[PDB]
Amino acid sequence: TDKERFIASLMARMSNAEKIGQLRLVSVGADHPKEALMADIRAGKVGAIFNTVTRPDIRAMQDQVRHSRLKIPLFHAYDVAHGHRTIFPISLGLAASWDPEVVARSARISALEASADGLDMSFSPMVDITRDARWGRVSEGFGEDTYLTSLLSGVMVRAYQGSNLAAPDSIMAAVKHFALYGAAEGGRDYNTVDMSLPRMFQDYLPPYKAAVDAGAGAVMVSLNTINGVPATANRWLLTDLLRQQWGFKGLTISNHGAVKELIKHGLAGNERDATRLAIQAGVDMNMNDDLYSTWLPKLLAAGEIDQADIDRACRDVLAAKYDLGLFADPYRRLGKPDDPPFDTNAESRLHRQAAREVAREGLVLLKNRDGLLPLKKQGRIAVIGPLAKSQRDVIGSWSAAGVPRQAVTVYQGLANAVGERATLLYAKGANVSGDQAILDYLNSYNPEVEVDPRSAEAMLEEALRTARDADLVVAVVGESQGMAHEASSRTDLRIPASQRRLLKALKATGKPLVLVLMNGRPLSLGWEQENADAILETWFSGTEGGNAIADVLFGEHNPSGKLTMSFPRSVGQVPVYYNHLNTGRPMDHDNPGKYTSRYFDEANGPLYPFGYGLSYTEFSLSPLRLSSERLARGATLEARVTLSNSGKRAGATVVQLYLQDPVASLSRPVKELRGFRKVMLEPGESREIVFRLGEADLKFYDSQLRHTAEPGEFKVFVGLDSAQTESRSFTLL
Amino acid sequence: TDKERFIASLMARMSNAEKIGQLRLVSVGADHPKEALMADIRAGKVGAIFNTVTRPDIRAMQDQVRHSRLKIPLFHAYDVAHGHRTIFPISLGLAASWDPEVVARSARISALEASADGLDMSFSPMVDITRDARWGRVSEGFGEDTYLTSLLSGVMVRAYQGSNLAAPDSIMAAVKHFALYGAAEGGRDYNTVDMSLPRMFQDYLPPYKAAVDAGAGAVMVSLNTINGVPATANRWLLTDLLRQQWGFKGLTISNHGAVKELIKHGLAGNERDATRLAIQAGVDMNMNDDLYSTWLPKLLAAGEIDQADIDRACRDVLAAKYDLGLFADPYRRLGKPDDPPFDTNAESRLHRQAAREVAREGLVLLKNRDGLLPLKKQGRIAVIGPLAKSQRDVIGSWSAAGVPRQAVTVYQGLANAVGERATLLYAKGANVSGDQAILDYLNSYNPEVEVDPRSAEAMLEEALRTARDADLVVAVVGESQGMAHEASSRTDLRIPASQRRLLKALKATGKPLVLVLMNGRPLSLGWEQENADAILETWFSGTEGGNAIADVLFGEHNPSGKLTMSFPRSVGQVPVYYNHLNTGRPMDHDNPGKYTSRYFDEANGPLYPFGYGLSYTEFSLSPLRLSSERLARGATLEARVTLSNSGKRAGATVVQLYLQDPVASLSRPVKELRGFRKVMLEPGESREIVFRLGEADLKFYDSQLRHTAEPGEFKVFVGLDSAQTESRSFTLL
Ligand SMILES: OC[C@H]1O[C@@H](O[C@H]2[C@H](O)[C@@H](O)[C@H](O)O[C@@H]2CO)[C@H](O)[C@@H](O)[C@H]1O
Ligand SMILES: OC[C@H]1O[C@@H](O[C@H]2[C@H](O)[C@@H](O)[C@H](O)O[C@@H]2CO)[C@H](O)[C@@H](O)[C@H]1O
Ligand SMILES: [Mg+2]
Ligand SMILES: [Mg+2]
Repeated sequence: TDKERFIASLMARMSNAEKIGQLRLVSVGADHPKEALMADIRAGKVGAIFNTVTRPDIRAMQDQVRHSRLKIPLFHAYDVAHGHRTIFPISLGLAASWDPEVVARSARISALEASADGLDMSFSPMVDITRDARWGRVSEGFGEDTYLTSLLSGVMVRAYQGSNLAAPDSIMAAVKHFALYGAAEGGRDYNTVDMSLPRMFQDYLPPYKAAVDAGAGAVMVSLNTINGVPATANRWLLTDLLRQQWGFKGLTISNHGAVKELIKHGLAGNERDATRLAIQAGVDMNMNDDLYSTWLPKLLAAGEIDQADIDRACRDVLAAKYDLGLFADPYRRLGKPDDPPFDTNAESRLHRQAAREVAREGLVLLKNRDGLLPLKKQGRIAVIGPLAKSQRDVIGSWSAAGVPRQAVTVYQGLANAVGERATLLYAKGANVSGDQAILDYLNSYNPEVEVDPRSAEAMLEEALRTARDADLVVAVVGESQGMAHEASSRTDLRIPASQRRLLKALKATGKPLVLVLMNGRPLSLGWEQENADAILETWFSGTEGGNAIADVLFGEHNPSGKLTMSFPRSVGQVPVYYNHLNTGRPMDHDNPGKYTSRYFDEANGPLYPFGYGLSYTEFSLSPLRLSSERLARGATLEARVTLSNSGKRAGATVVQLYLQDPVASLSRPVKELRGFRKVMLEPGESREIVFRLGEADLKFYDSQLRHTAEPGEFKVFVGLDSAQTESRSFTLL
Repeated sequence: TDKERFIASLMARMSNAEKIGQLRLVSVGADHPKEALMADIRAGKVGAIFNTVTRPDIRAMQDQVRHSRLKIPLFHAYDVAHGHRTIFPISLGLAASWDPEVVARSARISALEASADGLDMSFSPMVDITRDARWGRVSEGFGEDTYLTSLLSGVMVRAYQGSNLAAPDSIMAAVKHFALYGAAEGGRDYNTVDMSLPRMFQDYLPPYKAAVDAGAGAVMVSLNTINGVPATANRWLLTDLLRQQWGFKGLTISNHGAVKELIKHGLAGNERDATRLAIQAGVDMNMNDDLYSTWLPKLLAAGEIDQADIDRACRDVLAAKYDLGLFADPYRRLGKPDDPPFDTNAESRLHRQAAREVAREGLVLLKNRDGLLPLKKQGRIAVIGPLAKSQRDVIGSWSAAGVPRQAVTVYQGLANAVGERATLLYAKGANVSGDQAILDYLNSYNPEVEVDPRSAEAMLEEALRTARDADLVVAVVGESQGMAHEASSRTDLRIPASQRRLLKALKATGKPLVLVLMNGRPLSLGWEQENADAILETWFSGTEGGNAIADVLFGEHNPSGKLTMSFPRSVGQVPVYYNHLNTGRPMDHDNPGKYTSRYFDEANGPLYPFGYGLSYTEFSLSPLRLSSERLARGATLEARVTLSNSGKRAGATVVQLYLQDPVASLSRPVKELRGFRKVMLEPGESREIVFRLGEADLKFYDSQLRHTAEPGEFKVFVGLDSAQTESRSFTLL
């Protein structure tokens, strides 16, 4: 190609110093002061920047390139996870939309806004499967299902990169965290991951492959061990699998200080040996620790690495810059030199309509006793709890360049909706935690949690006076965003105790109690499901969160969100997930005995299963019908069902298709998602839903990692959640 | 060999019906009524019996063999886990002795008593590694450490089997549960086990190999999947590994209904296919479901199995009976035909001296503020709690033929110890649980828990009056044995709530509070460690438990037990174990960062670490000294330390040696136990302790299961627990 000629001609000009400079990815910080970094760019010693995110600041770096010998342009990256300046819901909330077009819209707008500020790359999407609700990074993924997360992984990559990676409104996707990062033992961040190869191939690796097959330009390597070998030093993972088996042609990027962390993992006794392990494993670009620039020349001179190791790494960096259009115009995302200056954070540069529409789709109605919701815009509404007026929490963790002061709180959304037609009464009620050690943690590094200095009792008495003066209570409760972030693993999945004390006292007033939950992970909600009159899961809903939440609470939008991760009854049940194996002694409704796979001291199964979520209307499914009883190899089967809105309000629901392979050479899950359809219906409307199934839906990795579909029975389940289904069978020939 | 000749000549005479009959293992019960079973034994349709446990009942079954054509004798098995009639501590408490001779004595007496009743075989030892405290079967193992569990696995097998399996006081060991059963996901019994091969080989499989290499005659196959394949159908596990790699020449026995359970696992669609999978995998003997007798003839005639499958399985049964001496004399464990009858449960047939001496060694002193223990035999002692007068709970789960009415309760042990020197005041204080659903579960089959009909409040007021009338309170609290048994997985590791309400009320009296804990698993003891004045862990200490516990509490025995399983701070930390990996971002207890592998909402690390346990005396260790800084291949290294009793009472402690391999081609544990010495010292005595290390101590399984020692640094740690050590390094050349 012209591309491989261009790259080979450029690399034939480069010294090893220049090639190694391309591998260096750095941020402005205590480790890399701005002026020292600018001098290094002028010297050709920097390949890319992260965490510089405004047009003037990015232009100033790109300007320094003109002073180097070869003038190779930088690329600029950032953590655009669920929004750049207009923040969408957290990924776990986006997944609850069950709508690839909603997810695509969030990614497209994110890319538009990030590229509008001069960024070329996001460290996104995060596509790690999560089965352990304790892990603080569950908020960054799409939940527990391999099918859904694989589909959304490909959608996010395509939406970011567009039809052309050189387009000024495109960014390159660096899919993360390769691999298995969300299986951390104990749900402790960065911890050991240990799993069988069949589980790895069938359940955990497919989302990364979906990103590679969608054309992701980059892969960000994870921080964890995989079966004893840190990903950063894992040649099987980064070379044999990612390059040789999957055919990935793009850029591998280390995580932050990950090469140096090989010493703490016990793979290397010094930085020189760590550098050798990372580059030979297949890590191209070294984030922040500068080990590559410090040690690659010495390693090469000693014969401890090959010239081909440097050349591979450099070619991948240059090829990413080529695809981004940066050799054609290094300023293609930076406008013209005499464009007038502007306010990066101007209102007119936000996308509030997209954020509000997307955030409505993710909200999950978990409980609604006797039609309490939707509320009428009238009377006296008490708005109570530490998350009601929180701008910092509504934008979530990994909020990129989001500005808390631009965010709509739940309180403000309700004020906007009711204008002068209803009276809102506010009381904080409790601090986010009553445990001072937890507040100390959450205010470590940055003051992110406002602490009311009053006693817990004084806050409670104020909230009880407010509730007593109202017709009903909207309690806005749950986690602060720093409880569901990197390194914030939890041993308790309940609402914090200070807030549960508040909820118990509010319940005792007899006022109708509506819970508006914010949180970044599944929560244990047994008391709430028994006592609250209605419960709306809002995740962290973003810059327009409070307006989208008010839209649902007042019935402008009929809640349509459904869970993509199972909600355990308690932390002592972890893990719970819907695509588990039967065991020899299943406990389910049809197997209720003592000598089954169960706990004895708590009810069994999730409180809310995968695919659960209610509506202000009711839906009906006709009987499931398959197009035949037998499926030949090479053929497709259809599964048909009619969905009807049998209630009085328009709304959407999600029709889910699951497969079981009840007899196989491995024990296969009791159900596995293999299709879904989100459908919006007016009252009395029907839609015929046709699912297609072929052999590709039926295959699995056996003990020898053969990817096989075995002849025999398959069971096809359809329903509006993973627990409320019916089945029909066919036979594969 | 005489055995091979004898078996070949017998099998050459046998029909396939006779060979298949040898594979059938059954119990008298609903499924096999006694008289029908006796007719089947006469017809040569039965190979062995389990759960028939008295000499007259066993002799009656062996008498039926005379009616079969070849008169092949039965063998008789039972679950003699930690005692037959004289019950020793549960295994987790036996392990806490750190004394292979104490563990061997428990096994030898168990074998003496079981063989005295006519039994030939125990389904024991249980050698599954346990890192998940929720699992109800942790009580049956030896804790979390591979070295210690492997050592005790071999000790148990040799103690059962003696110098000759034909000796009338020997029984055959059927080591269980092969394999990985204790790694059940979620700690739910029977659940999925999924792990890497390096973890399997390094940490989980060595105890089963130790039993094989100690000459175990039988292996009981587990109920769980291993990486998707049920053990019962796992040809890799039962044939490639157990026979071809490890050289096992004995008998494999299915678990209870395990062949039929291949249908529920989704490996088979019918009983015929389940039978085929089990026999071809390598399961010789079919427990209770009778699938082998029903289907093997049809499978053979269809060519779906080979004659060699039946012949392998039959040869292994005959070989077990040969080694048990049953072809030389089928009545060798059943006395003479005219022996007088006797009372099986006579006091004169118990071994109370041995039970008391053994039970003393496993008790673990967890806390002792200001030398409250040992108690003087004087004053007024309140004995309070639901476990104080419990005979059924002190003998534990898997109590075999133990008779609760023969057991010494904690109350009775204290009464025996003090005679008239002190006054005991009793109050039950609380029921074992306040939750009627849990009490109904525990009493669902048999009355196992006495439910005091009084209200919780009346029991508490009685206990508070009792405490006020006393000088100090001994609170006997924890789990009932049915909480730590097969299928009894727990979501909460605390003392039950009814009992914690009692403890808090007792604390508020200001009386000194001694907790005597009974339990079959690690418990979460944060409140207790803060508030109790002293804490003694007694596990379930067996038929003489109450006397052994009083021995420690009054200082006749200086506590010397040490934990063999880490005690988590809460269930939300599971798993916690001492031989974990460092990660790239380890948390430092002395300078603890946010961006480390940790929880934010609880203190980190176990409450009590592996190897922890206090004494009534003080011990000192001199500096660790290694015999050299460099170790040549094939040479031995010595690690020396002097232990001194620097206190005022005689006592024992356990000096533990740990190794770390800080740079390796896999991430290795922060430490691994590689030796120990239990040492009893009078005051002022000193012992030079010499550990020997060579290459075998330094090897590990790499990613490709190469089992070698890599040259480089090793760190040697010695101390009296896993957390408080001193360290020196050497280099392997
Ligand atoms: O630890 C906070 C610190 O993390 C750095 O590295 C991030 C990386 O940017 C991101 O893509 C990945 O998902 O997580 C890494 C942390 O595990 C960030 O670059 C830096 O800005 C901080 O956010
Ligand atoms: O389920 C209670 C039932 O278990 C049967 O099988 C036991 C087996 O005897 C024992 O060795 C093993 O460790 O556990 C199995 C259950 O998982 C017993 O045979 C029967 O007596 C009951 O105890
Ligand atoms: Mg099948
Ligand atoms: Mg080493």
